[PDB]
Amino acid sequence: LNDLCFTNVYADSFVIRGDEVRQIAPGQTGNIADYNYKLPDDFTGCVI
Amino acid sequence: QVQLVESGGGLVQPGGSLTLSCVASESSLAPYRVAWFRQAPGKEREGVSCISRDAHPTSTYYTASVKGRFTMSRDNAKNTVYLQMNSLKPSDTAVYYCATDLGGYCSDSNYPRAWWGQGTQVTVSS
Repeated sequence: LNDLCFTNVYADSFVIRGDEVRQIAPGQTGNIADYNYKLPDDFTGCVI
Repeated sequence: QVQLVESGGGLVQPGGSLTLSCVASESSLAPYRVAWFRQAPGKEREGVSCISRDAHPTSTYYTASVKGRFTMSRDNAKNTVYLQMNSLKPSDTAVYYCATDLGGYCSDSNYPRAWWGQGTQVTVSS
């Protein structure tokens, strides 16, 4: 992906505890991932 | 609208074990957090523990007086939450109540307090 080419890439502003990274990704819901930050079950882009 | 039934309390010796059950009927506790409270006569109701709808250790909360001794678990199929006391102390002798609301996740400071059961008496003595 370091040299992969894309179209229409946008950044996101969200602050998480850090212990629920797997929870932010779809398939898991938590105290902050359940409500505050949600990702679709088919979500492009990675977690940084 | 939900009613709760506490049971399992009784006369136990110091250092003993017990298992309380907070039976929920007419409503489902699966999407809602559940909290445990105890109140011996003389003192105001105090929190014991609070389990969330996900039943996760992160969402699993215990009060200081019960850390490392009291454990809870829930089975939403039967619509009841357990509370397992280990090494019961005489200070734990109180009327244990379970409280729940429409909220789903507990916090270190927020426990459901909407609907309460009749309560069960846990006595830790000879």
